[PDB]
Amino acid sequence: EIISPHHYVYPNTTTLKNKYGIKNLNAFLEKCSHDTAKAMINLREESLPEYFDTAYLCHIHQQLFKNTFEWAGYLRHIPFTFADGTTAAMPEMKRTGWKNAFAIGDEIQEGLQRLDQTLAEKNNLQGLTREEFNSEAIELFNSLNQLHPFREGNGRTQRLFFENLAKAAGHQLNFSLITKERMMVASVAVAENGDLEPMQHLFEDISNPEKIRLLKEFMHTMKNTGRNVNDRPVMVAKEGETYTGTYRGAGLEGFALNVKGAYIIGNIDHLPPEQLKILKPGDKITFTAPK
Ligand SMILES: [Cl-]
Ligand code: NI
Ligand code: NI
Repeated sequence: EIISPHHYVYPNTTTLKNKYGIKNLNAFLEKCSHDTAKAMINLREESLPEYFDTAYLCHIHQQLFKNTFEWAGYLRHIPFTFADGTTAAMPEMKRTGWKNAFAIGDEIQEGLQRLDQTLAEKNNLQGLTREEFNSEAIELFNSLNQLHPFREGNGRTQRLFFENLAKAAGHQLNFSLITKERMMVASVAVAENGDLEPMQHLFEDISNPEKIRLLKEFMHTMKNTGRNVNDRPVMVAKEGETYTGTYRGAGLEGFALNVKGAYIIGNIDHLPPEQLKILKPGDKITFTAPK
């Protein structure tokens, strides 16, 4: 048809039409990644907006991808005509039938106008406790996660939207301290089970100052190591729960385990003083976080 999802990509490829003219997928992805890293640096320095609505969501997307996509500010249900003449739109997404689905067509607008509406009626979640803010914020995050408003680049723009929302609301949400892996698990959990717990967990680690400092310290130890932890899920141990794995060492404020490819961080004071002594890197340890 005249308006098609296939018009987003270069013919006989899967690599999105972009301002660099790069048809090769890996060449494009590197350039997109390099340029959008630069845009983040500047977006973080701009003043927080007076209103948190979809217009602001779009501004973040527009500013991140202004040098990459001609449709930088654009929601995916709106027909977009490129400089090349072809018109693109993707109201479907399409998963396999057995997977959970994203929004289709007019639902995008409905769902986005709904977010706009609740952030207006609740004054950007502004006069709230952490518990209240988080509880309301998770609902909106998940709602926006299933709307999948842009053809691409949802993750970054969504994380910045919510980090800035938190800050304006008198609270914190350091998504910087969350790997691409953890987000995915937490997202998939909501989409399939309706299980909020991994996201509740995620938001808690990222907002509770006592858990921020623990993660901050651990993420520092990854700097200049030559590694990438972004494939690996990192967490602070849930209260009450019991983890068992191999000891990756201690710091001033906290320590780290390895549990089936995942890094669980704990407060150093929650260790029995006497274990802390004779614990060399590699030791198998079981650890139950306290109340
Ligand atoms: Cl993204
Ligand atoms: Ni066509
Ligand atoms: Ni450059």
